[PDB]
Amino acid sequence: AALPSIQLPVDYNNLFNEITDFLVTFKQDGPKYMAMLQKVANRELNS
Amino acid sequence: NNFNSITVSLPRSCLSTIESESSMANESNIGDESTKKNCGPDPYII
Amino acid sequence: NNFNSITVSLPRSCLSTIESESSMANESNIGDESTKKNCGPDPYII
Amino acid sequence: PRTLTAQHLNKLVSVEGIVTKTSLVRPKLIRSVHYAAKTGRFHYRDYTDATTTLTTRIPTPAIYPTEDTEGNKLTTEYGYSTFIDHQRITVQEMPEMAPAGQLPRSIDVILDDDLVDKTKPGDRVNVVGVFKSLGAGGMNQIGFKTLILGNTVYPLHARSTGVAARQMLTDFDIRNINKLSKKKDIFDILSQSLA
Repeated sequence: AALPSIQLPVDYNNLFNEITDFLVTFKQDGPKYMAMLQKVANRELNS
Repeated sequence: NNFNSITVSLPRSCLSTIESESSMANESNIGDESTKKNCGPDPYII
Repeated sequence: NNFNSITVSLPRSCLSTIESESSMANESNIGDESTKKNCGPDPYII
Repeated sequence: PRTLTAQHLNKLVSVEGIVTKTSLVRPKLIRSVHYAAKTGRFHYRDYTDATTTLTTRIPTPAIYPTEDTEGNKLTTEYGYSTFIDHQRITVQEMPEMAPAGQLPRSIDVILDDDLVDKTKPGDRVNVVGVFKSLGAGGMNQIGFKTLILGNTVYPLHARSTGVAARQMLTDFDIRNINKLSKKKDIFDILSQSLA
Protein backbone atom coordinates (compact mmCIF):
# COMPACT_ATOMS: atom_id res chain seq x y z
CA ALA A 1 0.00 0.00 0.00
CA ALA A 2 1.37 3.44 0.75
CA LEU A 3 2.49 2.07 4.13
CA PRO A 4 4.49 -1.09 3.54
CA SER A 5 5.16 -3.57 6.36
CA ILE A 6 8.38 -5.35 7.34
CA GLN A 7 9.31 -8.41 9.40
CA LEU A 8 11.73 -8.26 12.35
CA PRO A 9 13.18 -10.93 14.71
CA VAL A 10 11.38 -9.73 17.85
CA ASP A 11 8.23 -10.50 19.84
CA TYR A 12 6.82 -8.33 22.61
CA ASN A 13 4.22 -10.72 24.04
CA ASN A 14 7.03 -13.25 24.38
CA LEU A 15 9.33 -10.92 26.33
CA PHE A 16 6.56 -9.48 28.52
CA ASN A 17 6.07 -12.88 30.17
CA GLU A 18 9.82 -12.93 30.79
CA ILE A 19 9.59 -9.49 32.41
CA THR A 20 6.79 -10.71 34.68
CA ASP A 21 8.66 -13.87 35.66
CA PHE A 22 11.75 -11.84 36.55
CA LEU A 23 9.75 -9.41 38.68
CA VAL A 24 7.88 -12.25 40.52
CA THR A 25 10.87 -14.63 40.77
CA PHE A 26 14.15 -12.86 41.47
CA LYS A 27 15.62 -13.80 44.85
CA GLN A 28 19.18 -12.51 45.06
CA ASP A 29 21.93 -14.96 45.97
CA GLY A 30 11.29 -12.74 50.57
CA PRO A 31 11.93 -11.94 46.92
CA LYS A 32 14.05 -8.83 46.34
CA TYR A 33 11.99 -6.77 43.91
CA MET A 34 8.75 -7.85 45.59
CA ALA A 35 10.07 -6.42 48.86
CA MET A 36 11.07 -3.22 47.08
CA LEU A 37 7.47 -3.14 45.85
CA GLN A 38 6.06 -3.77 49.34
CA LYS A 39 8.03 -0.75 50.58
CA VAL A 40 6.71 1.13 47.54
CA ALA A 41 3.17 0.30 48.64
CA ASN A 42 3.48 1.99 52.06
CA ARG A 43 4.89 5.25 50.60
CA GLU A 44 8.51 4.55 51.63
CA LEU A 45 10.26 4.54 48.24
CA ASN A 46 9.99 6.88 45.27
CA SER A 47 12.16 5.26 42.57
CA ASN B 1 -25.13 7.98 9.25
CA ASN B 2 -27.49 10.36 7.39
CA PHE B 3 -28.58 9.05 3.99
CA ASN B 4 -31.91 10.87 3.77
CA SER B 5 -30.89 13.76 1.53
CA ILE B 6 -31.83 13.32 -2.13
CA THR B 7 -24.62 15.93 2.05
CA VAL B 8 -21.11 14.92 3.07
CA SER B 9 -18.28 15.69 0.65
CA LEU B 10 -14.57 15.05 0.36
CA PRO B 11 -12.25 17.58 2.06
CA ARG B 12 -11.03 20.31 -0.26
CA SER B 13 -7.61 20.85 1.36
CA CYS B 14 -5.07 18.40 2.91
CA LEU B 15 -5.74 17.96 6.63
CA SER B 16 -2.02 17.33 7.43
CA THR B 17 -1.41 21.08 7.81
CA ILE B 18 -4.32 21.87 10.14
CA GLU B 19 -3.50 18.79 12.24
CA SER B 20 0.02 19.83 13.17
CA GLU B 21 0.23 16.60 15.11
CA SER B 22 3.78 15.24 15.18
CA SER B 23 6.94 17.22 15.83
CA MET B 24 8.61 15.76 12.73
CA ALA B 25 5.44 16.10 10.64
CA ASN B 26 5.51 19.90 10.69
CA GLU B 27 9.17 19.52 9.68
CA SER B 28 8.41 17.24 6.73
CA ASN B 29 5.89 19.89 5.66
CA ILE B 30 8.75 22.29 4.87
CA GLY B 31 11.83 22.23 2.66
CA ASP B 32 12.23 22.51 -1.10
CA GLU B 33 14.32 25.66 -0.61
CA SER B 34 11.83 28.45 0.33
CA THR B 35 8.16 27.59 -0.25
CA LYS B 36 5.11 26.11 1.50
CA LYS B 37 3.91 22.53 0.88
CA ASN B 38 0.98 22.85 -1.52
CA CYS B 39 -0.84 19.54 -2.12
CA GLY B 40 -3.32 20.99 -4.65
CA PRO B 41 -6.92 22.09 -5.10
CA ASP B 42 -8.65 18.71 -4.26
CA PRO B 43 -6.18 15.80 -3.60
CA TYR B 44 -8.20 12.94 -1.96
CA ILE B 45 -8.58 9.48 -3.63
CA ILE B 46 -11.04 6.84 -2.30
CA ASN C 1 18.61 37.63 -24.41
CA ASN C 2 17.70 40.56 -22.12
CA PHE C 3 19.62 40.54 -18.82
CA ASN C 4 19.53 44.28 -18.14
CA SER C 5 16.66 44.39 -15.65
CA ILE C 6 17.75 44.58 -12.01
CA THR C 7 11.85 39.85 -16.37
CA VAL C 8 11.07 36.41 -17.76
CA SER C 9 9.28 33.95 -15.48
CA LEU C 10 8.18 30.34 -15.54
CA PRO C 11 4.75 29.61 -17.09
CA ARG C 12 1.94 29.47 -14.56
CA SER C 13 -0.21 26.87 -16.36
CA CYS C 14 0.69 23.71 -18.36
CA LEU C 15 1.12 24.56 -22.05
CA SER C 16 -0.08 21.07 -23.20
CA THR C 17 -3.70 22.24 -23.16
CA ILE C 18 -3.26 25.45 -25.16
CA GLU C 19 -1.05 23.61 -27.67
CA SER C 20 -3.64 21.06 -28.73
CA GLU C 21 -1.02 19.67 -31.05
CA SER C 22 -1.42 15.92 -31.54
CA SER C 23 -4.67 14.07 -32.18
CA MET C 24 -3.91 11.57 -29.41
CA ALA C 25 -2.61 14.28 -27.06
CA ASN C 26 -6.03 15.92 -26.67
CA GLU C 27 -7.28 12.38 -25.98
CA SER C 28 -4.70 11.68 -23.28
CA ASN C 29 -5.81 14.97 -21.72
CA ILE C 30 -9.19 13.41 -20.85
CA GLY C 31 -10.38 10.38 -18.91
CA ASP C 32 -10.53 9.71 -15.18
CA GLU C 33 -14.32 9.31 -15.44
CA SER C 34 -15.72 12.87 -15.86
CA THR C 35 -13.25 15.68 -15.11
CA LYS C 36 -10.68 17.94 -16.79
CA LYS C 37 -6.91 17.34 -16.52
CA ASN C 38 -5.68 19.78 -13.89
CA CYS C 39 -1.88 19.86 -13.56
CA GLY C 40 -1.84 22.40 -10.70
CA PRO C 41 -1.15 26.03 -9.86
CA ASP C 42 2.57 26.16 -10.96
CA PRO C 43 3.98 22.75 -12.15
CA TYR C 44 7.32 23.47 -13.96
CA ILE C 45 10.69 22.07 -12.70
CA ILE C 46 14.05 23.23 -14.15
CA PRO D 1 37.39 30.55 -5.89
CA ARG D 2 38.13 33.75 -7.82
CA THR D 3 38.50 32.26 -11.32
CA LEU D 4 35.50 29.93 -10.93
CA THR D 5 32.70 31.42 -13.05
CA ALA D 6 29.27 30.61 -14.48
CA GLN D 7 30.72 28.89 -17.57
CA HIS D 8 32.02 26.01 -15.42
CA LEU D 9 28.64 25.07 -13.90
CA ASN D 10 27.69 21.38 -14.19
CA LYS D 11 31.31 20.21 -14.51
CA LEU D 12 33.86 18.56 -12.23
CA VAL D 13 36.39 21.05 -10.84
CA SER D 14 39.35 21.29 -8.46
CA VAL D 15 39.39 24.22 -6.03
CA GLU D 16 42.24 25.48 -3.85
CA GLY D 17 41.96 27.65 -0.77
CA ILE D 18 41.68 27.78 3.01
CA VAL D 19 38.92 26.34 5.19
CA THR D 20 37.36 29.16 7.21
CA LYS D 21 34.43 27.53 9.03
CA THR D 22 32.83 24.14 9.63
CA SER D 23 29.36 23.36 10.98
CA LEU D 24 28.06 20.79 13.44
CA VAL D 25 27.70 17.20 12.26
CA ARG D 26 23.98 16.44 12.26
CA PRO D 27 22.09 13.18 11.62
CA LYS D 28 19.78 12.82 8.63
CA LEU D 29 16.76 10.50 8.64
CA ILE D 30 16.41 8.11 5.69
CA ARG D 31 14.17 5.22 6.81
CA SER D 32 11.86 5.17 9.85
CA VAL D 33 10.28 2.05 11.38
CA HIS D 34 7.12 1.80 13.50
CA TYR D 35 5.09 -0.66 15.59
CA ALA D 36 1.35 -1.27 15.97
CA ALA D 37 0.28 -2.90 19.23
CA LYS D 38 -3.17 -3.76 17.85
CA THR D 39 -1.81 -5.86 14.97
CA GLY D 40 1.75 -6.79 15.97
CA ARG D 41 3.18 -5.46 12.70
CA PHE D 42 6.01 -3.09 11.79
CA HIS D 43 5.86 -0.46 9.04
CA TYR D 44 8.50 1.70 7.34
CA ARG D 45 8.92 4.67 4.99
CA ASP D 46 11.69 6.29 2.93
CA TYR D 47 12.80 9.91 2.54
CA THR D 48 15.03 11.66 -0.01
CA ASP D 49 16.14 15.14 -1.05
CA ALA D 50 17.74 17.01 -3.94
CA THR D 51 21.36 16.77 -2.74
CA THR D 52 21.72 12.98 -3.12
CA THR D 53 21.28 12.33 -6.87
CA LEU D 54 23.22 14.19 -9.54
CA THR D 55 20.24 14.28 -11.92
CA THR D 56 16.95 16.08 -11.42
CA ARG D 57 13.99 13.98 -10.28
CA ILE D 58 10.31 14.74 -9.78
CA PRO D 59 9.88 15.53 -6.06
CA THR D 60 8.07 13.10 -3.77
CA PRO D 61 7.11 14.88 -0.52
CA ALA D 62 6.08 11.98 1.73
CA ILE D 63 4.84 12.59 5.27
CA TYR D 64 5.74 11.21 8.70
CA PRO D 65 3.41 8.30 9.57
CA THR D 66 1.66 8.33 12.94
CA GLU D 67 -1.35 6.21 11.97
CA ASP D 68 -2.02 2.84 10.39
CA THR D 69 -4.10 2.06 7.29
CA GLU D 70 -6.99 1.23 9.65
CA GLY D 71 -6.35 3.90 12.31
CA ASN D 72 -4.14 2.03 14.79
CA LYS D 73 -1.63 4.16 16.69
CA LEU D 74 2.05 3.52 15.96
CA THR D 75 5.05 3.62 18.28
CA THR D 76 8.26 5.04 16.82
CA GLU D 77 11.29 2.73 16.98
CA TYR D 78 14.31 5.03 17.14
CA GLY D 79 16.83 2.19 17.31
CA TYR D 80 15.55 0.53 14.14
CA SER D 81 15.55 3.63 11.94
CA THR D 82 18.54 4.61 9.78
CA PHE D 83 20.35 7.95 10.11
CA ILE D 84 23.30 9.29 7.87
CA ASP D 85 25.50 12.28 9.01
CA HIS D 86 25.78 15.79 7.37
CA GLN D 87 28.20 18.74 7.41
CA ARG D 88 28.82 21.99 5.51
CA ILE D 89 32.11 23.89 5.10
CA THR D 90 33.23 27.15 3.47
CA VAL D 91 36.40 27.64 1.41
CA GLN D 92 38.30 30.83 0.60
CA GLU D 93 41.37 31.74 -1.44
CA MET D 94 44.70 31.32 0.31
CA PRO D 95 46.23 34.55 1.66
CA GLU D 96 49.53 34.10 -0.21
CA MET D 97 47.85 33.62 -3.60
CA ALA D 98 45.25 36.38 -3.21
CA PRO D 99 45.64 39.97 -4.49
CA ALA D 100 46.77 42.33 -1.74
CA GLY D 101 44.27 44.86 -0.44
CA GLN D 102 41.29 43.18 -2.12
CA LEU D 103 38.31 41.43 -0.55
CA PRO D 104 38.28 37.62 -0.86
CA ARG D 105 36.03 35.13 -2.63
CA SER D 106 34.47 32.03 -1.08
CA ILE D 107 32.53 28.89 -2.02
CA ASP D 108 30.31 26.43 -0.14
CA VAL D 109 30.98 22.68 -0.04
CA ILE D 110 28.48 20.06 1.14
CA LEU D 111 29.82 16.81 2.60
CA ASP D 112 27.89 13.75 3.73
CA ASP D 113 28.43 10.44 5.50
CA ASP D 114 32.10 9.40 5.50
CA LEU D 115 33.69 12.69 4.34
CA VAL D 116 32.08 14.56 7.21
CA ASP D 117 34.91 15.28 9.67
CA LYS D 118 38.13 15.40 7.63
CA THR D 119 39.22 19.02 8.23
CA LYS D 120 39.21 21.86 10.74
CA PRO D 121 39.06 25.65 10.36
CA GLY D 122 42.31 27.20 9.18
CA ASP D 123 43.59 24.50 6.83
CA ARG D 124 44.96 24.42 3.31
CA VAL D 125 42.68 22.17 1.27
CA ASN D 126 41.99 20.94 -2.25
CA VAL D 127 38.44 19.84 -3.06
CA VAL D 128 37.00 18.10 -6.12
CA GLY D 129 33.29 17.91 -6.86
CA VAL D 130 30.39 19.02 -9.02
CA PHE D 131 29.47 22.71 -9.20
CA LYS D 132 25.68 22.58 -8.96
CA SER D 133 22.88 25.07 -9.47
CA LEU D 134 19.89 24.43 -7.20
CA GLY D 135 16.25 25.44 -6.97
CA ALA D 136 14.65 28.26 -8.94
CA GLY D 137 16.27 31.67 -8.88
CA GLY D 138 13.09 33.58 -8.12
CA MET D 139 11.28 32.66 -11.36
CA ASN D 140 8.46 31.00 -9.39
CA GLN D 141 7.39 34.41 -8.10
CA ILE D 142 19.91 37.69 -6.61
CA GLY D 143 20.19 34.61 -8.80
CA PHE D 144 20.60 30.86 -8.52
CA LYS D 145 21.93 28.92 -5.54
CA THR D 146 25.37 27.49 -6.31
CA LEU D 147 27.44 25.02 -4.28
CA ILE D 148 29.85 22.11 -4.63
CA LEU D 149 28.75 18.57 -3.76
CA GLY D 150 32.05 17.20 -2.50
CA ASN D 151 33.46 13.82 -3.47
CA THR D 152 37.19 14.31 -2.75
CA VAL D 153 38.81 16.36 0.03
CA TYR D 154 42.62 16.52 0.24
CA PRO D 155 44.52 18.17 3.12
CA LEU D 156 47.64 20.08 2.03
CA HIS D 157 50.68 21.30 3.96
CA ALA D 158 52.21 24.77 3.78
CA ARG D 159 54.79 26.78 5.69
CA SER D 160 53.47 28.12 9.01
CA THR D 161 50.26 26.07 9.10
CA GLY D 162 48.63 23.53 11.39
CA VAL D 163 48.57 20.63 8.91
CA ALA D 164 51.53 18.28 9.28
CA ALA D 165 53.59 16.82 6.44
CA ARG D 166 54.02 13.06 6.08
CA GLN D 167 55.40 10.93 3.25
CA MET D 168 54.83 7.31 2.30
CA LEU D 169 57.92 5.19 2.90
CA THR D 170 58.98 2.70 0.25
CA ASP D 171 60.82 -0.46 1.24
CA PHE D 172 63.74 0.82 -0.84
CA ASP D 173 63.68 3.99 1.27
CA ILE D 174 63.63 1.92 4.45
CA ARG D 175 66.66 -0.04 3.28
CA ASN D 176 68.77 3.10 2.89
CA ILE D 177 67.49 4.53 6.19
CA ASN D 178 68.47 1.34 8.03
CA LYS D 179 71.75 0.91 6.14
CA LEU D 180 72.95 4.40 7.10
CA SER D 181 72.66 3.62 10.81
CA LYS D 182 75.44 1.06 11.19
CA LYS D 183 78.18 3.47 10.10
CA LYS D 184 79.42 5.21 13.25
CA ASP D 185 79.47 8.76 11.92
CA ILE D 186 75.64 9.10 11.39
CA PHE D 187 75.59 12.18 13.66
CA ASP D 188 78.28 14.04 11.71
CA ILE D 189 76.86 13.29 8.26
CA LEU D 190 73.35 14.33 9.29
CA SER D 191 74.63 17.37 11.19
CA GLN D 192 76.76 18.82 8.39
CA SER D 193 73.85 18.55 5.94
CA LEU D 194 71.77 20.97 8.05
CA ALA D 195 71.79 24.14 5.93
